[PDB]
Amino acid sequence: KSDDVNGRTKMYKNIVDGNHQMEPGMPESFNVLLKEIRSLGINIELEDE
Amino acid sequence: LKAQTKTEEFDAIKIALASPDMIRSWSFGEVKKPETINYRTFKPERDGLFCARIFGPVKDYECLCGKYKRLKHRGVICEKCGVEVTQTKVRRERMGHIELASPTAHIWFLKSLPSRIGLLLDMPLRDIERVLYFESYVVIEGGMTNLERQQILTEEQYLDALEEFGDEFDAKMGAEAIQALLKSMDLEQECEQLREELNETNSETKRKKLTKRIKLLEAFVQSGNKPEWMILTVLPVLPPDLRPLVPLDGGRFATSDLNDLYRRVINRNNRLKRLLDLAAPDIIVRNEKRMLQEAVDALLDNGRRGRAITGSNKRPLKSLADMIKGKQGRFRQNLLGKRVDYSGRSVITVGPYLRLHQCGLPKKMALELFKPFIYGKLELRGLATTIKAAKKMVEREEAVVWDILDEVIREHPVLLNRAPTLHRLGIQAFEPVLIEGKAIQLHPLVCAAYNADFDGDQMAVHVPLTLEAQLEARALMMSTNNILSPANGEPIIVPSQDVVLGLYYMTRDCVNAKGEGMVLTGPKEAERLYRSGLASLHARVKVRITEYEKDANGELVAKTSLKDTTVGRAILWMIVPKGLPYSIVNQALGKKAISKMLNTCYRILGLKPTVIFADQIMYTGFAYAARSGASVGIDDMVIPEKKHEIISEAEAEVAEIQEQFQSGLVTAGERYNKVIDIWAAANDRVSKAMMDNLQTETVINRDGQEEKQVSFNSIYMMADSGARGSAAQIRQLAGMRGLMAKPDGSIIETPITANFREGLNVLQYFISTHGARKGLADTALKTANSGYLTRRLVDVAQDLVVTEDDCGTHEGIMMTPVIEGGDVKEPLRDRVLGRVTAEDVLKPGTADILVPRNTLLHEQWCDLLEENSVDAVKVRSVVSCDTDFGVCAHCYGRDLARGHIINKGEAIGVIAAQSIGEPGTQLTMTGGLPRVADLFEARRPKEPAILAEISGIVSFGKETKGKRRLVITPVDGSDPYEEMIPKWRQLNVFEGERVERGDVISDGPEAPHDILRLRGVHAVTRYIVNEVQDVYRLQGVKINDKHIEVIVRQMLRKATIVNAGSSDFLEGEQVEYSRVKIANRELEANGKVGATYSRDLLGITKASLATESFISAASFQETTRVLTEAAVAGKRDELRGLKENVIVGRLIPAGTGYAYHQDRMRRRAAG
Amino acid sequence: ARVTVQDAVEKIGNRFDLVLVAARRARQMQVGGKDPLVPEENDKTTVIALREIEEGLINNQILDVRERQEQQEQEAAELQAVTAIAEGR
Amino acid sequence: TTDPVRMYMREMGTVELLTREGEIDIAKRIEDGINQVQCSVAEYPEAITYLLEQYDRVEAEEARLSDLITGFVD
Ligand SMILES: [Mg+2]
Ligand SMILES: [Mg+2]
Ligand SMILES: [Zn+2]
Ligand SMILES: [Zn+2]
Repeated sequence: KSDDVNGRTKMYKNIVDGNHQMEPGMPESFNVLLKEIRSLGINIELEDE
Repeated sequence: LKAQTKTEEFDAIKIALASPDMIRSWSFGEVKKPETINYRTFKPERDGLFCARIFGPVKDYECLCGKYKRLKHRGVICEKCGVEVTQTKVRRERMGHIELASPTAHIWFLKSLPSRIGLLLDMPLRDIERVLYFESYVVIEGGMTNLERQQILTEEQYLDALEEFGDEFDAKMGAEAIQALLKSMDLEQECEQLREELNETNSETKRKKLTKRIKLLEAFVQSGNKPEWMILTVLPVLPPDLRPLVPLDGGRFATSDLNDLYRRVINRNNRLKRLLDLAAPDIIVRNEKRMLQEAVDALLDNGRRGRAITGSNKRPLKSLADMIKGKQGRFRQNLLGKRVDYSGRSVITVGPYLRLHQCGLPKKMALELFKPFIYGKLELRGLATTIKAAKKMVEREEAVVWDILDEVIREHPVLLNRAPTLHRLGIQAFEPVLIEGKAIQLHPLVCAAYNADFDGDQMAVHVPLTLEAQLEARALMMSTNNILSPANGEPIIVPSQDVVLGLYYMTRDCVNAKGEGMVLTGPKEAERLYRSGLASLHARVKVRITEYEKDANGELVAKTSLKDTTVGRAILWMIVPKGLPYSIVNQALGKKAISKMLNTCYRILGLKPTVIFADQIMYTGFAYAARSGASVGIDDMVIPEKKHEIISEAEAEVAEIQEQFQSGLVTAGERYNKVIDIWAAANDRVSKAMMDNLQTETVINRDGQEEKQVSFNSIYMMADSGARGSAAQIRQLAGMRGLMAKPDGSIIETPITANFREGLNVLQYFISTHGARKGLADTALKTANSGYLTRRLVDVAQDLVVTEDDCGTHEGIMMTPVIEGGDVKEPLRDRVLGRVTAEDVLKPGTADILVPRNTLLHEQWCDLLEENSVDAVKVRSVVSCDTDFGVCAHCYGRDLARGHIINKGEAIGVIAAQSIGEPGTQLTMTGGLPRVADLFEARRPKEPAILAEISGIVSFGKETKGKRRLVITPVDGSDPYEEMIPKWRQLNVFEGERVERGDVISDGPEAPHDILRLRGVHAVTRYIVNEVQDVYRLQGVKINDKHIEVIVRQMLRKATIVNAGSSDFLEGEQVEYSRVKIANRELEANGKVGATYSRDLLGITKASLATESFISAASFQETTRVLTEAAVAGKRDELRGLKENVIVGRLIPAGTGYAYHQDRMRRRAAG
Repeated sequence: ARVTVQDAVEKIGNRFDLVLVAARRARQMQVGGKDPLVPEENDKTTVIALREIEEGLINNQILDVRERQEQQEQEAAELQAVTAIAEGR
Repeated sequence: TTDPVRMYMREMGTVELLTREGEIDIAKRIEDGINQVQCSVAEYPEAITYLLEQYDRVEAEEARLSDLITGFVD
């Protein structure tokens, strides 16, 4: 409903298709926080699977 | 099976230092130029902070030079300007770098309060700065000569030292030196060195500081980080679109402050690169290096130096640390908190016609909100060819869409919210009802839970889009599913004011009225009597009634009798379902009884009958209240006839006491208090005169001579019923109002003799002003105090969730009634209700199991205990629950908006914290709200008492040295205790007595640290709950003791080891970890030993400090310090908590998500 | 409409596992895969699934059971097609 | 004391100002220094032959008069 720039459009199409679901993905606010931390000298990774 | 490579759904996160090569991995190019955009054609200059080659196309799927403009071309790098044509989105992603000529220090590892680089090298900070500014030379790897490895020299001294030893000794200065040190440092060799020295020299001064360093170092070793990386070779650059240059209206430009910062670092860096090939003298390249060092620092975190200011604007330019940082922690997650689509708001109104499960929604609001749904339903039935045509239809507002909206609206809850969301009922789900008009209509019964008055308050609406959100709203957040406060089990849907004046005026009786004495077959013909005008609403009448009792085994018995009642109660009986007795409605039905009515209906027949019941009560309440024609006139407020006389007599007393002060019979101070008391006493007299007159003086006649009953006077009915007003507020209307207090707080010895029914003159009003303004100020401030408190509370709890079912511990706390000094300030039945028994309880006699071991005590069980004389009950509590990392459902209790035992996975910490914080508005400014905080902050009082440290005979030793030592001597055990207590504090302790450990050795308050330490866990938790509950209950606030217990459990989460064999002896650590670990030794490895710990008491704000997840800590703590302190250890956040999962935007590992995380958490550590 | 979900919560204790199960079911109907087990009053799939829980014809076991049957019902059709992937050999 | 303005003002404040004659002292040394390398350069045979090979490229239109000499001593 707010921050997922992909998920929002992917959602809207499902609402008209008649499918109530969400393919959420990751919020862009937090996705930016990764770059701001990484823009400093900090290596921040998402591990595993 | 193959692992993976590309994007899977990730779990956990890792953080660490970045190698120069690691930084180069991310970088898609070197920013070599300060240039941004061309200045005419506004295109980005290759290769500068904004670059198509390094970062990305300005516009979607189009080459910069324009050679490849076709959407087909994707992996194509233009031969003219290398730009791979791809969405402009990558200009928000791709990073860059800058290769620094000279190394540069990272201010965060330099300037976070414990300078990391300093204590990593065991080197002072001021010295390192002295080495960085080229203000002295420092040795590295001194060899066998004259000099320490870390020793610092000055210019001349370095020269003097150099003539003697040219080589086999080395010293540098500036950043390269520090980097050489970090590189030369061998942690492994140093670690061993540190291990010996701990054992060799035995001193607390020595080994205290000593041990701190060695664990830290080896943490860094096991981490995988190499010390050199605290010194920057390569500097990453943030993607351009995250610091955009975007144009504005009038053709002006606007840009992020980072550009000005980045540009600077570049210029200086580049200038320095030039100055190397020109072989400039040392004095300049040195100055250039310092300037570059300062510039990088200003970029990363500005303000740890001089605080550079942005160009032409006084205001300092915002750096990267300030982008993350804020108030408080992150802005992202701080309130507020992200804007959200599909929402709205407007002024709210009543709508009593509504059922309790629905709410009035304005026509246009619903249109704009469901816009995507309407499009889809419109094109599902074929009323619109395509979505575009559908858009035009609702934009045309063709009449046909309204029927389609009723379809898409029908089963589709909406979320309603008010401004200060406090407890979870601050948000509730409703079913939409289409309303002409722009106002939100809100079911009256809920106005209490929202604290929503109608004085123009606005509410916000949210649409639950995903199917899971619709079902969450309906089965959890629905209005009808929460009618009972989670704070205390009492219904929060209790009819409010207008309704209870209706029911109070309805079931009430006068002495003589139409229909007096007659008899009727049943309520049906009772209404027939009333509605036709034959019988009065209140007249004494016997009517045949059929009540029901399910007292069989799950089965309804019926009984009919002639009940002596009135017409109104007879009429009202029509609503009461089935198994309730007529006894509940045979009374006068005040606001107090009308809630307990609803409570019993819920606890007997269940939810469904209770909901529809509540509805009916409201409808009939409003209706009959409207019939009643209740009003308020000026003659409705009756002043005592005896008032003026009382004032004069009390006016005579002051003149008695005054004559005594002029003649010196009484002192000045004594005068003030004396006069204040008589005036105060006078107020009570007037209050209790008008109360008597007002209440019963209606004196009326039935057939016989005279008689007198409780007044039907308008204003009284409001206060008696519980509708509005209270004897205190009434006292201000008719009787004199109070004695106000001057700002000083010294209540004035000439009270306010008038009231509101009379006029207040100039002085009285002016004096009244202070009470109002300080009231508003106090409350407006008490508003602020409350919010912060709930904050501290939810921070320390939060992540606490019901996890296991039964921890299976017999342990629990002993529950007795509170008995504060008089009679029963709170019964036993309220204290134990809904909790679970620790062990079976006996009758006063035995061989009788009343309650069998662990059983939920519900209403019948509490009454069966009350039938018997049962005086004391031990109860499982969340403080005693054996489950680690959570609460076992049995140890908590049943409480919810539903009466059933608490479900597995409900997040109780939040509902506990919210429940405690919300009522806090009503507390005072010892006593009051700050007193509560002192309890939760564990704060030691100013002049505490002292408790016997150990049992056994005590004596006094030595003599007044500013402290006179006290020696306790156990019979068998060791004697050695002698504590130095200042003797100028009054003792209590009998000098010659054996003291049980924990007795009162003096007077004054005691630190809760002691009670935990000396008296034990159950003692201190009993202490907190009873003291904090004293504060609330003094205000009339009902908060179940449960919630307070969970906060307590979080205060003592940590413990300090005593014995050894696997852990750190003196380490403070989670008793969760320890307890699971000593179970890992009792039968595992070596017994070893061990280890015994000691539970510790942490204040709420201190205990919330320690949190495993650093992303959570980075939210509410000081962000800079958290990231640094975490980045060095290479700490790996596994999520698992709530705070962090909200941040990353995935399912909360609780509630509906608890099934998910559980299913995923187990997938881990497997294969 | 469904005013109170209480009857379903009795059928499934947790009241959270209720939201999930009814959800899983509502999608079997909303995305057009199946049809209702109980008269639809024009109630949307949200409530239709809930009536199905109250009436005891839908729960986690049946769905896992039901789904597990469909796994083998479709696996029977493709039987010849995927055994034709002998192209591995 | 941080504030690089200060640690600059103080690092340079050590260097003492030149006398009107002292300016020439250093300057004479400069000429001497360069002339040594010039003479040192003049003594290299390949340095001569290369210039020859370079000037034949100038007269062959393989370079320009500006890319080799800025003019001589005369
Ligand atoms: Mg209100
Ligand atoms: Mg208001
Ligand atoms: Zn191009
Ligand atoms: Zn437990």
